[PDB]
Amino acid sequence: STIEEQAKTFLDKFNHEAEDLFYQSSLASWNYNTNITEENVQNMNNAGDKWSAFLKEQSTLAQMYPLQEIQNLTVKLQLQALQQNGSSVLSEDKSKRLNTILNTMSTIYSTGKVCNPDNPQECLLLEPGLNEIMANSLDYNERLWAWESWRSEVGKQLRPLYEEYVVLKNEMARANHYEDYGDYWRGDYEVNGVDGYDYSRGQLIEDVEHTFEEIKPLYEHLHAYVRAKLMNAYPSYISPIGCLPAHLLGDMWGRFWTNLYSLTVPFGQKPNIDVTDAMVDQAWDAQRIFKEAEKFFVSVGLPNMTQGFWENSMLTDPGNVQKAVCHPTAWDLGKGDFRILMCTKVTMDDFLTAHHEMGHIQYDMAYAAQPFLLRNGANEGFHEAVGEIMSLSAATPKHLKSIGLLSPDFQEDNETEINFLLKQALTIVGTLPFTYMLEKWRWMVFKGEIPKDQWMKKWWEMKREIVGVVEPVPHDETYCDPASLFHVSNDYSFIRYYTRTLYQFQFQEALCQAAKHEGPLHKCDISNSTEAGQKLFNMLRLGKSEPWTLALENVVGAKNMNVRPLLNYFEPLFTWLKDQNKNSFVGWSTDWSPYA
Amino acid sequence: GNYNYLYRLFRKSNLKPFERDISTEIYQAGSTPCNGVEGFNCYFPLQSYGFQPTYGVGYQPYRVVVLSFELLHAPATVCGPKKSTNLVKNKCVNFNFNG
Ligand SMILES: *[C@@H]1O[C@H](CO)[C@@H](O)[C@H](O)[C@H]1NC(C)=O
Ligand SMILES: *[C@@H]1O[C@H](CO)[C@@H](O)[C@H](O)[C@H]1NC(C)=O
Ligand SMILES: *[C@@H]1O[C@H](CO)[C@@H](O)[C@H](O)[C@H]1NC(C)=O
Ligand SMILES: *[C@@H]1O[C@H](CO)[C@@H](O)[C@H](O)[C@H]1NC(C)=O
Ligand SMILES: *[C@@H]1O[C@H](CO)[C@@H](O)[C@H](O)[C@H]1NC(C)=O
Ligand SMILES: *[C@@H]1O[C@H](CO)[C@@H](O)[C@H](O)[C@H]1NC(C)=O
Repeated sequence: STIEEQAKTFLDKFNHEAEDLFYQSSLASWNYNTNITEENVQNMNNAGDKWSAFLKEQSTLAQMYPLQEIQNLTVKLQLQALQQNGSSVLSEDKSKRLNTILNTMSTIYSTGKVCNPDNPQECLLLEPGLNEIMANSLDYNERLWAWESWRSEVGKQLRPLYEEYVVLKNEMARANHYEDYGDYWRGDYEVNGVDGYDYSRGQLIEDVEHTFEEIKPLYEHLHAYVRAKLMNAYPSYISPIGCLPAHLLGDMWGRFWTNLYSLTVPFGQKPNIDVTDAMVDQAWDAQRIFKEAEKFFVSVGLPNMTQGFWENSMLTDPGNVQKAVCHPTAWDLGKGDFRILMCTKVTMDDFLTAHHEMGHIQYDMAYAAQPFLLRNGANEGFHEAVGEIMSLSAATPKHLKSIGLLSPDFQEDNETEINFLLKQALTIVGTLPFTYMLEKWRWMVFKGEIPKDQWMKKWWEMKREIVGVVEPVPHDETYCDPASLFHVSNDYSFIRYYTRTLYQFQFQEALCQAAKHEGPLHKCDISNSTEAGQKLFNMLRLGKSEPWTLALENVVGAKNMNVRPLLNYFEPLFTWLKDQNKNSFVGWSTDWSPYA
Repeated sequence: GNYNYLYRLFRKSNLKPFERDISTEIYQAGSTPCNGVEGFNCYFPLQSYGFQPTYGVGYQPYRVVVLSFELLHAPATVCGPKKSTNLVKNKCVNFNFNG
């Protein structure tokens, strides 16, 4: 009869058929991931093509129902999600060219092998051959060689491809009634139709700058301390007044600073909180690790894992005969099937990763009651944030003592808390200027603020201004230095890490206030608190049905992303860094003073 | 995937108690006539289930048997099994033989 009832029946048919097709596609992807064989690749490709064609046909049917004659918020949200053209609005030639460009960039990044000139008989893949060198080497010219050679090969291959990519994506976005591709990415956080809780695409950039202005003093102090320590490690390369050399940050691109903990440790003399040896002595299997994580989640009041999770997940490396992807990934296959694919080792990192992925599984389980097209996070930040809060809570010494992994007579003094907070800052705080600079640069590229001949001159200028990292040697326009990273080369949004980082500490403060913890924020554990789990599950059950602003009001009581919980988390470390930087100079100069 | 189990997804009106609907006519959700072809606003009302052994407990197949008990003026013949106490003789007992 009415338009709304027609849309409701169409959405019911879409949900029912899409859930089964999504299950078949997800199962094919799972079978490929746990068993890398050519028939599994073919089945995955067939299922993906069926899924994409079905989404195209359903979007084509969905557009025939006008949005303004529907008043129900959930129905309008699902219709808005379904009615997006995607690449369909673009011409078939340009769509095929864009798909070919994306596939060839994926192959170039995945199968990119670079090695030293004069020794070309065998070469190393970036995933283990170069990651270990970047994370563990102490030699200046070796790291410089690896960094420059990989950016030379990858950038020189990808620069025309990226030039075509920006034009095609901008054309598709303007064909989809967006200002640019950056506006298309920012449309994920757009809330329309809710009184008071509306959020605009233009507000996101302003909020990111407003938060980053408060991030800047803490990052300046951390950068000064890391600069002083790297000056101790490398005597002549680093200048007291200039930026840090790019190839010395402990990772390939500068994404994380967590590999500099050994060089920049405050108190090396004091012991660490490593619990690896305790699990090795007691012979802790990966099954025991996941059971302890499940015990943590039932302690806070969340539901425990299903029988199908334990039966169908692969939590151990299969063997030599069977090949599998080693990256830990939580799979929501659909229809209540939740699995974790992780090659779990007996390490602290794998244990925290197990908590993070089980948090992903809990988030997936919570919105199972919702309709299929609303089975996602309210934004991209929440989905990662709910895993990161478990990663925060599990790493505390109180949690390790509670589960028996740490000695009950371990002395928790201020020095161990300072070095632990510094490690957490290197992992968490250090990625924020890099993320903000990369997203702002990509937004300016899509918007047309930066012409194609001036991409790199601005980019390094941004990196000196924001990240405080100087190029070793100047790069011309033949290089494509951003696209060496996995997310940007494969058409992925990058602001999710920034939003995840702020939401992580906001959720942490909310749950610790719920759990009535009375001490420092970093000393807080959310185990044994039913009310904190209930407060979390109230937001978790909503999924994408409600706006992220309303969900944030439900958890932290604020209508916008906030930077104050992060500063509160690192406040002892902030005071310690302010004390330690009296002799040294906080801040950097954008000039070429160290090396160029 | 076991697609041998079907369920009705759309009907114009709710079913009456103890009603079976085995009609396979195209459901008309819109003003336009379906004309017997599944196109726009016209869907087939019977949809298949896709039972798999790796499913969650809320999606696994459950066999349901509903027993309906009614009493009508006809002689009731489906009776429960009246238990029989062993027979004791030569003592003053309370006997109940076939009512
Ligand atoms: C993996 O694939 C091989 C190749 O067909 C097959 O023999 C084996 O049974 C598969 N293993 C699993 C666990 O699916
Ligand atoms: C929107 O539709 C759903 C079912 O599609 C219904 O359960 C919900 O109550 C509706 N909301 C309003 C405000 O009518
Ligand atoms: C999708 O594309 C078609 C044809 O280009 C257009 O008529 C329609 O308005 C588009 N839908 C949206 C939501 O932009
Ligand atoms: C989850 O918890 C319930 C009750 O707390 C228990 O009966 C069930 O066995 C648990 N699930 C698993 C897979 O152990
Ligand atoms: C730890 O506390 C002691 C005692 O107050 C103090 O002397 C020391 O400087 C503190 N260390 C740090 C790193 O704050
Ligand atoms: C939380 O509850 C578990 C189960 O009762 C218990 O073993 C653990 O000690 C509790 N945590 C603390 C910090 O007491």
